[PDB]
Amino acid sequence: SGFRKMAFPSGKVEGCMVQVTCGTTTLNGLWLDDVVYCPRHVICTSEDMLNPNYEDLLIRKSNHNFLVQAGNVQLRVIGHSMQNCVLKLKVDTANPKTPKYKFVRIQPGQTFSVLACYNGSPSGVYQCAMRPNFTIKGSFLNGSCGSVGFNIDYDCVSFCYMHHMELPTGVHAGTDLEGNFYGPFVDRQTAQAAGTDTTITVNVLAWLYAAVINGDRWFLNRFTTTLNDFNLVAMKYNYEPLTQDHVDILGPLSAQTGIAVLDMCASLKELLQNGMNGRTILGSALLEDEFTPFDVVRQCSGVTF
Amino acid sequence: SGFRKMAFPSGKVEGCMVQVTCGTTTLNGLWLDDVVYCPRHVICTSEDMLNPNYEDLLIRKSNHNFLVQAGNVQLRVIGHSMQNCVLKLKVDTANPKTPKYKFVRIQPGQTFSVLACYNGSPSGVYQCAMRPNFTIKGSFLNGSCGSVGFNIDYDCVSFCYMHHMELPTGVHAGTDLEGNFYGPFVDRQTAQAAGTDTTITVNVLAWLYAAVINGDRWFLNRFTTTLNDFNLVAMKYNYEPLTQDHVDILGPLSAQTGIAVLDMCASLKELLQNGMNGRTILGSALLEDEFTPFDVVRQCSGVTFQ
Ligand SMILES: *[C@@H](CC(=O)OCC)[C@H](C[C@@H]1CCNC1=O)NC(=O)[C@H](CC(C)C)NC(=O)[C@@H](NC(=O)OCc1ccccc1)[C@@H](C)OC(C)(C)C
Ligand SMILES: *[C@@H](CC(=O)OCC)[C@H](C[C@@H]1CCNC1=O)NC(=O)[C@H](CC(C)C)NC(=O)[C@@H](NC(=O)OCc1ccccc1)[C@@H](C)OC(C)(C)C
Repeated sequence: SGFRKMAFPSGKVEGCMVQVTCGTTTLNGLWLDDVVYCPRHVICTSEDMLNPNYEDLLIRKSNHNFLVQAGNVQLRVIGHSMQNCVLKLKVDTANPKTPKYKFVRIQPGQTFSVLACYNGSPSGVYQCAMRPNFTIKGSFLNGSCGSVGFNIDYDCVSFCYMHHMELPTGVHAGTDLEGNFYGPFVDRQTAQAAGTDTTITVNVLAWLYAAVINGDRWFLNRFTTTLNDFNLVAMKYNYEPLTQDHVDILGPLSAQTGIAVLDMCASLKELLQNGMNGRTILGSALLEDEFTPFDVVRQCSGVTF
Repeated sequence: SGFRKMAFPSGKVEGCMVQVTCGTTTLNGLWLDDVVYCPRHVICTSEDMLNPNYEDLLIRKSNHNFLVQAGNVQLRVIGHSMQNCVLKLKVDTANPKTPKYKFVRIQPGQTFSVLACYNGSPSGVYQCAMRPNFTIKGSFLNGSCGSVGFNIDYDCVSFCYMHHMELPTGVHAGTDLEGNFYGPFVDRQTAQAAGTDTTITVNVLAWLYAAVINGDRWFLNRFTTTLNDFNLVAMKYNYEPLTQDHVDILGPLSAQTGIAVLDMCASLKELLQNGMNGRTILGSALLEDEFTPFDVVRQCSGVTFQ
């Protein structure tokens, strides 16, 4: 038993991180097959990050203006191009450690593991969720751009995030590995802000199922609710609306526990209206919303990779 | 900016996980050079769970009673010995993925990453503190024993924990890699309970410093405290006493923020008296105590957001 915020094992992604240098700017790159992917703002000096013209900046660059370091082995760049906000560097050597992988674009509410890297060297791993406002509450300092987020669907690494920037409230924004931003952001240093966020209701409910599975049942009640009357209370507390597809996804957890989805909704409604009353759930004083239903199942059944 | 519970990258440890089987029992083992380390209760049967005599169980085994699988390759066991609560299986092949490593015994309050493993394969990685009562708040199921805890310093892996058991409140207990349990626990299924646990005060202070580094000062106040008066109040909230050594290890964080340690102690006293009143600190509505001063320095910026 026990329930922790748990990242995927990172070994397969560790073997893909490299250091990419253009001029005085150095950040991280992802080395897969014979291409290195990194944020396109690597071709910026500090003096053109306000309104960079990326087409023009790259037009003046040649393959030899890019230094890619994998360990203490340099990888010759033999071609370069942009795809959206990602720079793609073709190198002379296919990564022998390339895992089975795909690029996926995730939706708000979905979680992923982040391998935070500096100078091409992995420094730590943690879980994030893509917020409904398309930011993530990460932990990133200068030099972390190019760090990647990922999930493992047994043996296949699904890359879903590359890190680009930090916003004033200290939350983080980036792209998929095809260079498309999550959220209404741009890769320059003009004023931008995260929108108002909401709580991921289906994840809260999955976390309550995780709570039941771990022996905490004090928040369960014998009341019932319809889907509509719960959504009426939820939005009052700034919760994402609960859909039938959300109810359906919670099916396996409802089956394992014997607590119907609407009955867990009635418990969440009471938790929202009355609070925890000095009690805690799974060590938290807040209702946690960064576990997906599959996150709960993977952890509580000991799924491996 | 930001502040997260952060594990060490698990690849160097993933390369050492193997599966150990003795009879009907399978668990995880740690393969370093030509030795595999696993919990000794792999040799127990259903009749040996309350009062096993491990010496008498182990003398009845040959090398070939132990099957060690690394991937889909069986390693041949060529020697075995018992050291406290761990078994050491000598194998005929050195692990080519062995990192630089050390075995260390950690002190209460220190943290480490756990690689949860089943059948020799990794499931996930998470961060844990050794509680003052010598338990950890992990996530472990049947089959997880032999999973190891570790810290990584400049590509040297310091192994500090091997998992052995769960207690009835849901917390976990285990040994160092020399097989000596943390705390008063034994590898028997006789009734056992963790002692009354306490909050790791120096870690809570480190975390408040993290909050200030990341730009939040709302919880500070104009007061200070003596060390003795702080310890008298904080013990009433089941907080571990703060020592001068703890005050000293907080020196770097104090100097980066301009907040004397005893002044942060005054802030903690008031937070305990008042609670949060609907606010959070670094995203949490309770006082977090599983980040060491070292963890904060590792993860936070070297420049305070003033
Ligand atoms: C990664 C780049 C890198 O690693 O290069 C190393 C040489 C960083 C990651 C940031 C730095 C601090 N924490 C992070 O996660 N990326 C950047 O610095 C971004 C470069 C741009 C060219 C994309 N810049 C920012 O993240 C910037 N945010 C920003 O400008 O957003 C717009 C804005 C909003 C309000 C006011 C002005 C601008 C950061 C650095 O600026 C702050 C003030 C928002 C933190
Ligand atoms: C690893 C080996 C394994 O799976 O073997 C299965 C037969 C597990 C890890 C546990 C399983 C559940 N979560 C974990 O972390 N270790 C064990 O199963 C232990 C084997 C013993 C030979 C050491 N047993 C326990 O962990 C046991 N705890 C226990 O007996 O504590 C003593 C006790 C205290 C009060 C009352 C009775 C016993 C667990 C499995 O038993 C429960 C009922 C306490 C959970």
